[PDB]
Amino acid sequence: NTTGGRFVDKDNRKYYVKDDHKAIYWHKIDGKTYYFGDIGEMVVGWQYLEIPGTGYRDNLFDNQPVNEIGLQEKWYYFGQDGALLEQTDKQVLEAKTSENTGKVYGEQYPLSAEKRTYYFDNNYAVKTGWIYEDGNWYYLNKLGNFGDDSYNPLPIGEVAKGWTQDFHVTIDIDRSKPAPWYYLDASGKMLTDWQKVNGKWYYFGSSGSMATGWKYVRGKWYYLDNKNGDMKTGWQYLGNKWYYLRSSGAMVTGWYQDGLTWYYLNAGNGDMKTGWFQVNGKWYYAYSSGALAVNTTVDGYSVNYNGEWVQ
Ligand SMILES: C[N+](C)(C)CCO
Ligand SMILES: C[N+](C)(C)CCO
Ligand SMILES: C[N+](C)(C)CCO
Ligand SMILES: C[N+](C)(C)CCO
Ligand SMILES: C[N+](C)(C)CCO
Ligand SMILES: C[N+](C)(C)CCO
Repeated sequence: NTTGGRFVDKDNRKYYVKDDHKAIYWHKIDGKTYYFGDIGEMVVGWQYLEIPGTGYRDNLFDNQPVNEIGLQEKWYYFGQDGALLEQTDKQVLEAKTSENTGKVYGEQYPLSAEKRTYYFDNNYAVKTGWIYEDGNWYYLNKLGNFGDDSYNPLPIGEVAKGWTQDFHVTIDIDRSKPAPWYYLDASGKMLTDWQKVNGKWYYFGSSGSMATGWKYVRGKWYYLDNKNGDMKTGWQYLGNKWYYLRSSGAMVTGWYQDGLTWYYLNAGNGDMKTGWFQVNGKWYYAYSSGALAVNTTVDGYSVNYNGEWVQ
């Protein structure tokens, strides 16, 4: 807690001077918190700053050495008086834009008439990640917009919409950890179970993560694209074996007739069978294409209209 000082207005800026030295970075002054930057100019409004509390950026004055430290940056909101908004739940505030962030006391900037509901963590920074609100899950952006060299932290903390990947993020993305896919609706609601997006079907389960590969959902087997997740139908060559999935996407087992041709999908895994196989005591022969032989001979041996072997 900083004491023995005084706020001073000068040069269309504001400072906190004690013993004739300017205050810098974070300071607790009389039950309130302020951030005076690198040269002492008090900040107002939306600010993207290193997290306070470590002491490496706290209770410092312009006459002391500033230490090298690797601290994560986060969004904070200060009032027009310079006092930090110590909110830990939610609050409606002016939207974060390209022209109301990083301003100092004295600097006049347009007030965004657009107001948004921002959420805060227990340390007064804008919350990121998942949040539950009225029986639904929303995702607040963990990362800004990336570029070849450009990074815009402005979207951090905003309600995500559409296809969104959830990364493990501290200061940078952790590419060693998984990053599932989610879809937030036109109001940010996380989608669950089966959903049709852009004409194709996707399964999000009960947790919301997009499914990939084979998935057993309510007694049926489905195949979601191994990478893009969209549901497959019809004949599919997966794992060097053949499978037929209905228009509903449900895998087919047993006998199936495509037009006039008969195929047999193995009972267990539904893989198409070839060559000689036996169903309920009787024998059948299926060509390389999986098509069943009917009313013909196979190596001299005869099969009737049902494909059954007739001694
Ligand atoms: C992703 N949710 C927040 C919906 C559940 C935690 O896995
Ligand atoms: C649906 N995904 C976003 C997972 C892939 C399409 O780009
Ligand atoms: C399971 N789906 C919703 C994808 C199809 C139902 O016919
Ligand atoms: C996932 N299936 C069971 C459908 C095939 C693998 O055995
Ligand atoms: C079973 N195949 C997919 C090989 C042919 C039927 O279209
Ligand atoms: C074996 N088939 C399915 C082709 C006919 C049974 O009656």
